Amino acid sequence: QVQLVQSGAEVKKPGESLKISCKGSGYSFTSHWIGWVRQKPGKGLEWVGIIHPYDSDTRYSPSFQGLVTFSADKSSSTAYLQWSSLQASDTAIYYCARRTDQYGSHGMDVWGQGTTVTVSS
Amino acid sequence: QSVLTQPPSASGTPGQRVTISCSGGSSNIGGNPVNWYQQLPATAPKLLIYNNNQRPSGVSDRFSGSKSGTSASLAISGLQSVDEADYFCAAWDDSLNGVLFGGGTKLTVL
Amino acid sequence: CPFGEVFNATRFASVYAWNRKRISNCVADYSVLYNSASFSTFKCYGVSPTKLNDLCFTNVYADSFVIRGDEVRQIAPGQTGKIADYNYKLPDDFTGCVIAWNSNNLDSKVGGNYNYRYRLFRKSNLKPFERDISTEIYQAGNCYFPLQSYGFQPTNGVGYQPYRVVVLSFELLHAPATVCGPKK
Repeated sequence: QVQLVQSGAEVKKPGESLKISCKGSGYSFTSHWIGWVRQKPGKGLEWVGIIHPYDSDTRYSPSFQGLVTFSADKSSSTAYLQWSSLQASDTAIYYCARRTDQYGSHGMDVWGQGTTVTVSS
Repeated sequence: QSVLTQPPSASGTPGQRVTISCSGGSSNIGGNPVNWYQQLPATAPKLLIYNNNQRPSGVSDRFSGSKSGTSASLAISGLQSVDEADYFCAAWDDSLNGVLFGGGTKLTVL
Repeated sequence: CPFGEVFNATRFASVYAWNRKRISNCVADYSVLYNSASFSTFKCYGVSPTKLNDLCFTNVYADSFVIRGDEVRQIAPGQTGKIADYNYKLPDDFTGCVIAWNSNNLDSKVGGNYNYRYRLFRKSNLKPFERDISTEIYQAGNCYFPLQSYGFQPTNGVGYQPYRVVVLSFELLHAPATVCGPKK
């Protein structure tokens, strides 16, 4: 079953580092662009970036260049989203996205199931 | 959020056909083909329509789309209680180099 | 009007990364451009080439990029070729013009120029105005890069030489036109 698997509910502290993970399984991993999708609760659907896992080829939003750190490895079959600094605006349910590049269209047919990163106070 | 105008609220009896209209700049809908999405509440989103009429695996034949240049229409015939979900006119575009997203279309039954 | 500013920007985008641009609030001074005897291919569609200056439109997008010198023959609305199925499918409702010319003598160097690329392997045919930058491994079974380096040379002929091309595209929608007013 083709699935981009994000981990369980995530809690850390702001300012520090966190490399959230997204396993790619059930499909040929580096043959589709993997899109990291944001959802702060109570908003229209937000976007961070999309990355090809071959050499970390980057098509990202020009208003967050350098803030959000991406990686995606083929041998680990995992897209990794990192922030060297966490804040209160990071607290959101994040999704992955597998583009249906099979001799078809683009759109993102397989998604990440959703994982909320939080800080508790 | 991007410039993709979408009705945030729709309604109707079970068995109706809703029409979600979407428009914007020509680099958004006129250039790249409009895709359509659906997210159930507190779940993951899901692709409905790509290349202006084509569906991925796992969605029914009620979901149909059309593109008229920069304008677009999602047609969902025969509503039921599965329509408690927000819908997105959204596509991978090179306007600001992103999979630009829409404003939701959440429906309830009354 | 950022017209030649687009054209004489010293580097271009590729044929698969074809860069359209928003043009509005301008004069229709196309006449000095096709009185400038420097361009080669002058093929306009929907509106006559001298009539582009007179009649005005909305939704101006100029698609400026580099293609081969013999493959301007493959540039036509609805012509199905190597440029149409993989690089970019041209529209049949295209109202506008396409203009190309050679500038290989500065594009060429002594060694093989490996900076731009071209889509020689794409998965299926495009729609009008499709930009797919999905540079993934090609399942053809036998698994090569979807792009390739343009093997060009000054010893290559003019048909095998790079041309700078521009595709002015117009779409008439419900808005006033913002291009005509010059030569009044």
